[PDB]
Amino acid sequence: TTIVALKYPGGVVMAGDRRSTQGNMISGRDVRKVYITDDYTATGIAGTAAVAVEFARLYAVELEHYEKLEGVPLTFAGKINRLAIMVRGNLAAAMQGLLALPLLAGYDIHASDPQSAGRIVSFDAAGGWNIEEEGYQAVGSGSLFAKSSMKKLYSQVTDGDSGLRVAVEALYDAADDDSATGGPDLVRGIFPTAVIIDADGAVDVPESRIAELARAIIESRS
Amino acid sequence: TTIVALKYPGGVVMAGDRRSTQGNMISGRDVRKVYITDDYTATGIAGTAAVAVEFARLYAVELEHYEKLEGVPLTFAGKINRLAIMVRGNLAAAMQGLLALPLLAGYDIHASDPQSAGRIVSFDAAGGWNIEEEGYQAVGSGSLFAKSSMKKLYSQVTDGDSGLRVAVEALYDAADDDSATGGPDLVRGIFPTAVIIDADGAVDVPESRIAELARAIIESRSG
Amino acid sequence: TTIVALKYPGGVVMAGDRRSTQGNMISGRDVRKVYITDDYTATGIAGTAAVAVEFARLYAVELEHYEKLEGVPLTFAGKINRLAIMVRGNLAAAMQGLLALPLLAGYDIHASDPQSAGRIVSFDAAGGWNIEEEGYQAVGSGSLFAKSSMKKLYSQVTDGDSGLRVAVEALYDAADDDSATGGPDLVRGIFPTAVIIDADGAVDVPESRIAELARAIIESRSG
Amino acid sequence: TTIVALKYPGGVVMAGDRRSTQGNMISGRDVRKVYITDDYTATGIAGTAAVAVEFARLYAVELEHYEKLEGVPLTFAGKINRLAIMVRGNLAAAMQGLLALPLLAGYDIHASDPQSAGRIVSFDAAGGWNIEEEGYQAVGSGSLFAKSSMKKLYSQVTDGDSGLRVAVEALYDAADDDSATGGPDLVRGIFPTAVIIDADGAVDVPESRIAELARAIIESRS
Amino acid sequence: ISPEQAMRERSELARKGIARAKSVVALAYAGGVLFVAENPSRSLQKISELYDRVGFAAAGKFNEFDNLRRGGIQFADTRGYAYDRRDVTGRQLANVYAQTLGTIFTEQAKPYEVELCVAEVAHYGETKRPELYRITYDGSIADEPHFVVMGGTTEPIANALKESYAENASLTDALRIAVAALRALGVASLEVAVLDANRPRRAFRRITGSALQALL
Amino acid sequence: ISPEQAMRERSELARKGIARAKSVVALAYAGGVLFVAENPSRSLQKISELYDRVGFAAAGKFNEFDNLRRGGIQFADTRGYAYDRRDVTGRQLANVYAQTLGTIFTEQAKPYEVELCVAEVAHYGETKRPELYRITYDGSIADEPHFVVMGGTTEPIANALKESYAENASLTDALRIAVAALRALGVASLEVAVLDANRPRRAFRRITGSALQALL
Amino acid sequence: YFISPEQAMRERSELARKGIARAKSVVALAYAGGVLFVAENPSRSLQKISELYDRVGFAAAGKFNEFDNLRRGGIQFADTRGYAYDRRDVTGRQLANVYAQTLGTIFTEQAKPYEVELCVAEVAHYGETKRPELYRITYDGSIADEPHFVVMGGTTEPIANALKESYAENASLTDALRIAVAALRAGSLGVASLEVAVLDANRPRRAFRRITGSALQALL
Amino acid sequence: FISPEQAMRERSELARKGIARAKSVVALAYAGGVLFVAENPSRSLQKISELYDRVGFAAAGKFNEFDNLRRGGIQFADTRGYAYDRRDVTGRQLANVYAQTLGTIFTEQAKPYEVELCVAEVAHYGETKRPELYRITYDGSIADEPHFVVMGGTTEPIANALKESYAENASLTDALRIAVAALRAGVASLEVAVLDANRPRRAFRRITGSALQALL
Ligand SMILES: *C(=O)[C@]1([C@@H](O)[C@@H]2C=CCCC2)NC(=O)[C@H](CC)[C@]1(C)O
Ligand SMILES: *C(=O)[C@]1([C@@H](O)[C@@H]2C=CCCC2)NC(=O)[C@H](CC)[C@]1(C)O
Ligand SMILES: *C(=O)[C@]1([C@@H](O)[C@@H]2C=CCCC2)NC(=O)[C@H](CC)[C@]1(C)O
Ligand SMILES: *C(=O)[C@]1([C@@H](O)[C@@H]2C=CCCC2)NC(=O)[C@H](CC)[C@]1(C)O
Repeated sequence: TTIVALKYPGGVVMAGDRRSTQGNMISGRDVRKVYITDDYTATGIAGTAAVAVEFARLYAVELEHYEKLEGVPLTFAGKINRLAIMVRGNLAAAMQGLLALPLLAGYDIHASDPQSAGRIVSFDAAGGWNIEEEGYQAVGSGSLFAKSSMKKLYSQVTDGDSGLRVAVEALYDAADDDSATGGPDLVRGIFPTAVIIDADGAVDVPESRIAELARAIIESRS
Repeated sequence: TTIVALKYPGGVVMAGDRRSTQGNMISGRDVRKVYITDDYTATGIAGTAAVAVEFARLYAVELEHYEKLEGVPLTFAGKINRLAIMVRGNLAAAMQGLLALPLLAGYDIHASDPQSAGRIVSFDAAGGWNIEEEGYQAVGSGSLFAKSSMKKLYSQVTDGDSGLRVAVEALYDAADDDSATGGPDLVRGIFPTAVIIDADGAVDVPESRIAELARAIIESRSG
Repeated sequence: TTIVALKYPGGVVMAGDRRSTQGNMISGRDVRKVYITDDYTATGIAGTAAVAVEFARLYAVELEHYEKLEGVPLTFAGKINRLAIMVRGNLAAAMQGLLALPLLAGYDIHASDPQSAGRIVSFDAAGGWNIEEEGYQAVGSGSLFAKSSMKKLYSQVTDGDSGLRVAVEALYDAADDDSATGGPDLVRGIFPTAVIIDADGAVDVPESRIAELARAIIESRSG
Repeated sequence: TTIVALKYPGGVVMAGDRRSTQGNMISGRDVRKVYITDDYTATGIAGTAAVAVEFARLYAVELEHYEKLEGVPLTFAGKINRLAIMVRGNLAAAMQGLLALPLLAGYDIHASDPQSAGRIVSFDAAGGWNIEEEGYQAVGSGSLFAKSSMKKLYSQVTDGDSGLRVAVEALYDAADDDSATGGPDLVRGIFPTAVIIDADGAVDVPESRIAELARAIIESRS
Repeated sequence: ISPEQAMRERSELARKGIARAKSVVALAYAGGVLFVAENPSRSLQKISELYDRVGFAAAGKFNEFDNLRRGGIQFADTRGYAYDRRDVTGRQLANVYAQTLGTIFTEQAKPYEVELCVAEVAHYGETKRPELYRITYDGSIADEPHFVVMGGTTEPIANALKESYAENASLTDALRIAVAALRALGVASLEVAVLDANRPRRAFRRITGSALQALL
Repeated sequence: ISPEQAMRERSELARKGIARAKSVVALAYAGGVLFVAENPSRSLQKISELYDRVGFAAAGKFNEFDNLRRGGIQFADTRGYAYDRRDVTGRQLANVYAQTLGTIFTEQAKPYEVELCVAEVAHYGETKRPELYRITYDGSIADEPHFVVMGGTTEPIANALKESYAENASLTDALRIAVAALRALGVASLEVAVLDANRPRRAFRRITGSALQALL
Repeated sequence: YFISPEQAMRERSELARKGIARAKSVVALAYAGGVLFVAENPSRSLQKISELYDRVGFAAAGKFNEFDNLRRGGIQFADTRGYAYDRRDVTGRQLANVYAQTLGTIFTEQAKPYEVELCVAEVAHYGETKRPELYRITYDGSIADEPHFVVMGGTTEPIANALKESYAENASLTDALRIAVAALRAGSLGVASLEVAVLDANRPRRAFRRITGSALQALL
Repeated sequence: FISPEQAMRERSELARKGIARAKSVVALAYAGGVLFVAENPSRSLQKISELYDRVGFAAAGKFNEFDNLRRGGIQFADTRGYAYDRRDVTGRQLANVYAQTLGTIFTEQAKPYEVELCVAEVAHYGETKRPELYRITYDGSIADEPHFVVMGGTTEPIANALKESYAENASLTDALRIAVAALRAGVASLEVAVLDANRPRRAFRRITGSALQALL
């Protein structure tokens, strides 16, 4: 599994691969690992499928629950804390092999400077969180490959579209070196999913745009 | 054990073998592993017999319970979640060797496009679920042989009848390679059971229909 | 231990051996392992004696309890479910070695066809149950020997008496191959016990009938 | 990790490195490990990041909670006791690998002699505390190196600025010998953080001041 | 007040509430049992399925009998699961309602302003006369052989039926007889359902809209 | 304690406080459902989102109906999570408030001085008539087809609505009709919101400030 | 004796209305720099004005043991909320809402209702712009959004009107203090007899600030 | 529904009576700290006690009741000082706790406590601060007294007698005399103790026998 997130001027993009495995076997080819959790945030999760799906679903419910009860959404810091507490609550199960780690991406409507209101937050098994300030982050078995790729490509990110291209290429590099991360599948037409978030909110990136970028990366390396 | 499920234009079919074993011993030859759980869904279960049967029974009760209390049946997504929660509840027991894994097949009356309203959902021991998008799925010790067989035969599935025939042939291939999955028994006249679900609901496929398909498959491979 | 049960036209018969052991030592020669649990059912139990006996006693009380409270006996399916739940409740203890497995035989007064209203149900340690369709079943350390014997003799079963003879001979074959199962004891005059159940209810088979069958089996093989 | 604290005439200074790791991998370069917990105290934490952060956050809340309820802040001894109890409460978890150890620095407004009102307190996993009387202390994997360094440099501490210099140099020595402690990063412009506390309260030391001190130490050693 | 007064106080409180409510009738007919209630609402129901061959109908305060309806479904599903489906009966449900209302009437601050009817038809391909039970706000239970009337002013409706009640009446004849005795009224203002003894397992079946129209 | 006297006193105690409070109206219109309440406060609200297509409006003592509002959101979120979002309905929420108010009315020292309205509009791209339910202090529930009025003196506002009401009125026409029947007040004294059936998921939408200004 | 619920209601309300009238008065008013709290308070140890959270203040009139109880409960609620979510998620509206619900329950469920009247105020976050908010919660759980000032305890009428007339939006601290002390004085003094504090918008995090002794003197 | 206004009256009277009908106690600030003088003939049963380092306690009323509070206070204080620090315990905290406890007793227990308490605190060694005196009523009311406190029996006479003889910073002997006097308005019949601000840690100190006789 590989999920990446990176900041670009004015927003953030998060993208994830589509593979699920059971040992060496490829058990799924179209899993969606990145979720829009509220109007300004997306969550991508790696590790145990059952736990990750429940995290995303319960977390979205918790954010909207607060909003309906209090009349206003939680501050971005509050959203981070809720996700951290949820991860911490899974610690016992996680030590038993039910371990899932989320990656959070968001746009802070209350930030002073809009061009940099993008946020990326990572989490560890005990609920520790870290607001990433180097521009990008990744989780999953292919994360080191993705991060080393983004380290070299990040200077090319100047807007949402180039941010999306770098994210897709980082997932491409993860799949190239990690057998547990799925590459673009041209035969079946299945590609990584992505979510872009800017001042207008979080939106799913249409598959056709990703397919286009993936084909260009492949052409380029051929 | 092998339970298979596949989508065809307009519906879904689920079929299961009839064998039960205890170690190397064949202990049963007519076990039914596929249950109609409500008007539009069927559940097939592999693993521990005791947990398998209790899952199906309680699941059927739970679905109808909601329907009588609320006046309307659960949405298909709600049905999936209830089965997932029940599986998750058995996780501690599963780790102790009481593991059971269900395969859910259904027809979603509320889906926009009826030809593709068929649904196949698989579950892992932790309650994780996945709505299958590749057309078929299988669970049990013969599931890999069944799936590799359906991968080559699935293009022939153009409707509910060829879907049923393929399902039977996938079970046949599972039994051919997995000693824990039972093949058609011509001497005793016992064959895999199956359930078909379409817009008119879930129905048990008559044994005579399965027997014909099985005999035909056998004749073919004989030459 | 060996307990057998088989269906015959119009009913069912259940028989059990009389031996109890402690390791290699024969500790009992007249234990009764088959009980009439209600007017139409009998329970035979193998495994840990303390649990086996409690199961039979508590189960009979539970069946009659329902009957007195509700005015009508449980349906056969309900009787099966109650036994299964009782076995399931002993699972932890069973894992710790207090393992007991019952075999249930009955006649279903509500079945459509009377000639086949006989029922045989087996149970596993987790409470899983299976209504037997092959005509006979057996539990205990001599069960495989008994079943392989009934497999060859079952075609001779046409009524209650040929049914009883096959049951006694199956127990004789179990004792012949399993030192933990007791054979007919001609010196002390102790023989397997048996219950027959048909439309008129469950009745203990008189010892003198079993003695006569056992002696015939012995004489027959003596030459 | 390395966190150091030392007393100077009229106050106390506490400084921490910015590295976070996962095994041999450098997983963070800008972590902040020293927090102002109330107007006169700072806490620096080492160990499991999730626990360390929760300690710092929960502890600041507890101090202010008392103040609002009772109208007056806790005495310094009371502050020490509350931190100790919090650490003791984490002992079971600590035994399972979730160990966190805080270092407390403060200025006691009620001390008789102002020039020595500075306080440094260390804590062990069971909640045992010790008010240090030797002038400095450190916690974390680089603490022995830092302490041996301060042992030789401490006589140069005559005020806040030389105190801050010696603290930064002790952290430099800790990073020089302990791969788990981060040295000054001239390429990215990241330096240790520090808090100074005197009669006027606790204030964060500006990054530019620490950078000058670090560049001065580096030139000096080259 | 005195425990003697209490009971009449309560009893009155309940009788008033039920009297002040719409009416419902249940009657045995050739195909099983028919339920017809005066009900304007489209969402709030007074007739419901309880179990395979068991139906429920009530009159009175909605929040109170809906509560009892849920409790009944809970009891039935639990019983069926713990024993077998065929072990759940209309008599058991009536019995349970009797005991519950009896307890409410005696122990709860306010008695329930409701009147219930539990009905059961034979199992598929079986032969048995439908059963109808009425349970009142105080736990009293009665075995009715032909029909039951509850809610509002029953006298008029009761007699109206005591007169037109034809045994083995077809569905249409039964519907008419019922809608009539009730007036003593169309799809918009009525709720209709049957315990159809000819259904393989679930006998409860609602008759609405055009389908109901035709029958009217 | 005499059952009669108590049920009478409690009742008046609630009817009184409710009529004593500001008024609220909810009415079906072309785009879904419109909520308009007389509300001076800028912070304390009487209209709220409950779930995706379900809205809430109340009149009476604030602390009491806000309590109910929270309880409702709690119920809905828990239901949707335990089953699926699409399984939560306006009818279920109304049913729950009825059970809750009936329980309060009967078991609590003081009954709740509130009157609630639960509304639901169709799911995106679906077609279904809006649903409006009114739940009383006693726990009574009613299915209203066009509009609901609660709080203060309803008679005047009710009738005013009766003459004016138009099925399918546009938003502006509906707003006007409503603000009018209510007077029977500007953006600084009104709380306005709609369950917009055209919204993909969350239908609840507040109409305030300049935007509200325009419409009225 | 035994009474109807309606009578018991009026009785409780009176029982508490009496207790609040019988007590000293307090006023809170919005001013240029945030919110000002001024209460008639002889004691040096027992306080009627308190900080609740970063930008939220509390003031009460009535029976001390009862509103101090509520003050503590409020601080408990706020600290717990800020820790479970984020500091910036705690608001004056939330605190008022919680007090409304708590007093409502006390008024209804306890043998005696609380003889208290509370005011929760909130000012903008540092460098932010927002009109102060003032809420009044009464012994029965009723809550009201006041835009300019709040008066509680003793005979309010006189003090209320006195402010309706003197009160000026954007008054400086000194002008606001005077306006307040006079109005207050209308009821029935110096630093010894007054409790004064402000929620200061200018402060970066903790707004609550007590004004006492010489410093308070000077403002007079 | 029982009458609340009646109760407060009954209870309050019952308590006022018992306290009125009891021996008197006075506590007053003096040069060296605080002085406690109470009308007590009993050798063993005390009305004045140490609570914590610089905090003292004095009561009037039913012994078993205020002794219970004395023990509870010592408990609260010791627990607080251990959980935080000794210096963190204060007279204000203790008074506050007593106020809350009596308030709860007065409201929740069959009978209210017939007691009146005084908590006093003096400065820490070598520190300068005016002694503090608090009085807590049976109802749980609390008051900050600046010079002296009088409780038990008929206070009016003793109060005034004090209001005249009280001298800011009177020496111990002058304070004792002034007190014993205002009280009359014998060593065997008088209990005496002081919160001596000059003591390094424990301020509470009893003045009895010959020592007590000499100051007179
Ligand atoms: C990834 O973390 C991975 C995915 O199968 C899983 C599936 C769906 C969403 C959550 C992530 N989890 C695993 O256990 C695999 C093996 C290392 C996986 C492919 O990496
Ligand atoms: C199959 O999964 C299998 C079946 O015996 C069992 C029986 C009835 C319905 C549930 C599934 N389960 C087992 O444990 C066997 C082990 C080899 C089996 C044959 O695979
Ligand atoms: C049989 O299962 C056996 C019997 O001793 C026991 C006794 C009375 C009725 C229940 C069955 N159980 C054992 O543990 C023995 C050893 C293998 C036994 C003889 O088989
Ligand atoms: C330091 O103690 C260290 C830091 O990663 C950690 C992160 C943030 C603040 C608390 C301290 N903890 C560890 O486990 C690392 C490995 C030895 C670390 C770098 O020393």
